[PDB]
Amino acid sequence: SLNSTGLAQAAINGLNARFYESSNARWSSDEPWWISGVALTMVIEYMRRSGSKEYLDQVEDVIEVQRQPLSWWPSGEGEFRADATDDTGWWALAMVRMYDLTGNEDYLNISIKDEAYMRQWWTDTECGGGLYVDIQDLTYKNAIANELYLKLVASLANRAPNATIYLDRAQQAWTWFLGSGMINGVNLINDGLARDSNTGSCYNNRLPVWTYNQGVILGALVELYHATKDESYLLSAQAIADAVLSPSNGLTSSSGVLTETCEGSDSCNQDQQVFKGVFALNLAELGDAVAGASSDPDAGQDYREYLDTNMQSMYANDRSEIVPTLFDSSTGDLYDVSWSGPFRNATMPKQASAIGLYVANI
Ligand SMILES: N[C@@H]1[C@@H](O)[C@H](O)[C@@H](CO)O[C@@H]1O
Repeated sequence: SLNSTGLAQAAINGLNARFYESSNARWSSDEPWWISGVALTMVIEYMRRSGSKEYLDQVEDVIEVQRQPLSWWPSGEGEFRADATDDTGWWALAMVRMYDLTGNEDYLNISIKDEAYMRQWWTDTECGGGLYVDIQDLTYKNAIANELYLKLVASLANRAPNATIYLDRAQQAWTWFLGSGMINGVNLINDGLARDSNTGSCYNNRLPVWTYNQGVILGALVELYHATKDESYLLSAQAIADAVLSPSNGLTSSSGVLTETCEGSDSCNQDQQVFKGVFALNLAELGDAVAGASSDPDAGQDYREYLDTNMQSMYANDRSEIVPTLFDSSTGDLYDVSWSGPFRNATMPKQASAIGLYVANI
């Protein structure tokens, strides 16, 4: 059969062999900085799920260098506080993951500083809540920045000392998200909100449905369930996941393979190339929560079967290996954007999205 642990390591080795820069403690400086944060999350989650620790030294190096004041946003004063609330959000959740792996309180402190940073741009005056993504411009309250924040306050509600304040924030934040209108008629989440030019009211902008906007929200609801023991959060998360798995919604193909909307026109940019892996990692978190919340042995079987179906299609149609030489003994696997389509090239976001699918099957 297929061993996801050995393939996750092979995919991580291909990511490092092709894109890691030892002189910068970062993957691919030519790619968005926040995707290096997603990459660290995939590697941390691999170690936590496989019990390994082979990349712990490398990961600790990345944190030490990237936690310094960013050259393009010095006013953030480091600790992953950047010029966009979602850029900060990806690194903050990675620090929550590292705290889960190591138990070192230093990493939890970074998440606490990041929560207080992002909360600065939550306003009740526009759309009745939510935070902005563009710290400099302050014109867009989108879905991904509010999903990252919601999963951050919900995670702190289970780990931080002053857990009650964080639980109140998460409960008020989910209530705003649910009532914002970003969740549409088929329980899928569009990109963000638009504002009426005359009334000041906000509404679903009907922008595309991206896969990672259906995943981060699942992990936030799992943390909310863990902090309240209320299964109502799991049932809402299961409705969002079921809509993704339904082939009638255009995100799951007739073969059962997850497909970004940009794959048909072959126009997935550097951001969209990483989306699918973020969903698969969060879906596996939902499945673990569903299987434990009930005694039925088939609990969460559809989510595990879905991840297994997608792992096999990527393995067979999207794989390519690096050429070993007489000098470089580097080995591993490379992957493209389509988890069923052909392999043409490999980019760091595509590779990080592929790691997440294997780690979701561990
Ligand atoms: N600050 C922006 C982010 O909001 C955005 O997500 C990335 C995308 O590349 O570019 C910049 O870093």
